[PDB]
Amino acid sequence: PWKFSENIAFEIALSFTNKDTPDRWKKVAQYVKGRTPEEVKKHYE
Amino acid sequence: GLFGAIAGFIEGGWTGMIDGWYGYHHQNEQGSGYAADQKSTQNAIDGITNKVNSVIEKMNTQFTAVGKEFNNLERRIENLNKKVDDGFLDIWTYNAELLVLLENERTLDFHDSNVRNLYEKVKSQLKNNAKEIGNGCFEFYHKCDDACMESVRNGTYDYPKYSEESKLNREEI
Amino acid sequence: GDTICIGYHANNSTDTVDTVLEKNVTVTHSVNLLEDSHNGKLCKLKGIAPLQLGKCNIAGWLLGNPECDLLLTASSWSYIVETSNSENGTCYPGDFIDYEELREQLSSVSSFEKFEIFPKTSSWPNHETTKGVTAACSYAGASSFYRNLLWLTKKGSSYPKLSKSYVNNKGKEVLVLWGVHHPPTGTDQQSLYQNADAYVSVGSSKYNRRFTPEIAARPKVRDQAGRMNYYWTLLEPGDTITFEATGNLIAPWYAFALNRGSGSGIITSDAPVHDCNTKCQTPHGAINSSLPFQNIHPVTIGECPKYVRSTKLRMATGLRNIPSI
Ligand SMILES: *[C@@H]1O[C@H](CO)[C@@H](O[C@@H]2O[C@H](CO)[C@@H](O[C@@H]3O[C@H](CO)[C@@H](O)[C@H](O)[C@@H]3O)[C@H](O)[C@H]2NC(C)=O)[C@H](O)[C@H]1NC(C)=O
Repeated sequence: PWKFSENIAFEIALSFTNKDTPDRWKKVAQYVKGRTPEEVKKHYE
Repeated sequence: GLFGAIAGFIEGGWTGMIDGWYGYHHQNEQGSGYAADQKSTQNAIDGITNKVNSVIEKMNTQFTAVGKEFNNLERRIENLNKKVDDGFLDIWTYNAELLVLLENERTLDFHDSNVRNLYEKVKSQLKNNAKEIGNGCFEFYHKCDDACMESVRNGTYDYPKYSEESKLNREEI
Repeated sequence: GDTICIGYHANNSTDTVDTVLEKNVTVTHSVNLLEDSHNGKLCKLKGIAPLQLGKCNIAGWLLGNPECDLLLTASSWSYIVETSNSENGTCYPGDFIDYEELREQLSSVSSFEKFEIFPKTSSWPNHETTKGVTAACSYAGASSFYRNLLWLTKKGSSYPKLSKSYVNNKGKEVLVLWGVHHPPTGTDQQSLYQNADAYVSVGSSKYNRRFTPEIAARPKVRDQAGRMNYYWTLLEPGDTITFEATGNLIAPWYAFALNRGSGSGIITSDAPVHDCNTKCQTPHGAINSSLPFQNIHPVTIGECPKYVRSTKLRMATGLRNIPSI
């Protein structure tokens, strides 16, 4: 399950993540509500 | 501005906080930098996507709509047919355009409220301890480490602890 | 002293929305709600190709105009396509009665099984089945006629009264087509049907009609002074349709047992057909989008974004943005 609105909480949170990744990287996942750090993980391509 | 806290008494934001929508620039003995607020940011996101979700949830997708054929003696019902088609388009074009102009302005000063809202969640956590020079700035009378400073951002505290440190600093200048 | 300030986000984003008070307003974050993009191709829906009528239109297809012979094997389709290039018609001039309604009918049809309703060989021992061609429908240099209809004529000096019935055992609607012929002159009546005054009668549980030929000198269309009217009916399951004539009957030859399904239609476009699959189709091309709106085409097949007249639909999400000197 992936929705237009969830591809809304996602890309704003990928503006919060870096090209040399400055994080344990769930700094995207806490903003997704919903689907997991798991379900978030694969979804970056 | 609406709530006054963007393009505001704070006339600019900070390029260098990449971590979220809102946060705190703090400076002290140790050193300076940005730390985002992951509370009011996750509040605003989940609220805003939910706004974006809601308009589209009020959109059933289009299902199959194809043109109709009429002969040369059916002109009137053909024009009737055109009229219904144009009419429904004019309305949906209106509703879509207008709504986006409307809700954008309501989104902009949604954020303007949320900066103002966090500013006073601090000022009300501060009281005696500091001064307001404006532009977001609360200058601490009493000394603060990072930890004490992570404590305003935490919201956790106790107020009198740094009180006596602060109070006699207010006088001689 | 020690200073803690409070403040908000900023970015390099050049993205720009509109609001009611202010326009050109630059924000950290956007969405576009409007789709400008298609693949320029007519594609499948649900594994199934559209039916490309090519140079033929629906009448040409159903009557079996000799130019349409590529279509004869077509059975299933997801939706029907005509081009700016389809003239291929009723090749003998005349009226096709309730044409637009038949098209409207066809749009609820997913597939059919064509079948020979009155086989050419068996059906008409007392009439001529082989003389039924005309220069107005010409294939491969020669006079010819529709594939799905049979033009009956006198056998020798005799056109005896004919009566033919068909009972529908298909368990579905059967589309039966036929025609009535009006020659230019009594000589032509006599040369063709041998009987000076004549009738075609057609009836069913729905249908009751008696046609009498109208013999007139007419302006010439595709060289014919005569005219041919085409008719149709949907013969319900179990029903009988009975034809009787003393002449002038262009008899059914082939007919169609229909299968209904929703979410199809008939579109017009010059786009090429490809092996692509899509959830949404327009005459300009196919859309794959999660977007709520589209500026592409008003006409749609399948599940689509809504159409509007908008060039620009853009919605703010993040804060506005400072250039910071
Ligand atoms: C299938 O479709 C095409 C239409 O694209 C038919 O072709 C056209 O047929 C008519 C025959 O009368 C032609 O028009 C004639 O033009 C001549 C002069 O060129 C004129 O003297 C006649 O009065 C008439 O206007 C037309 O030019 C021709 N065009 C093409 C593309 O060849 C064709 O007959 C159709 N076949 C059947 C079986 O319906």
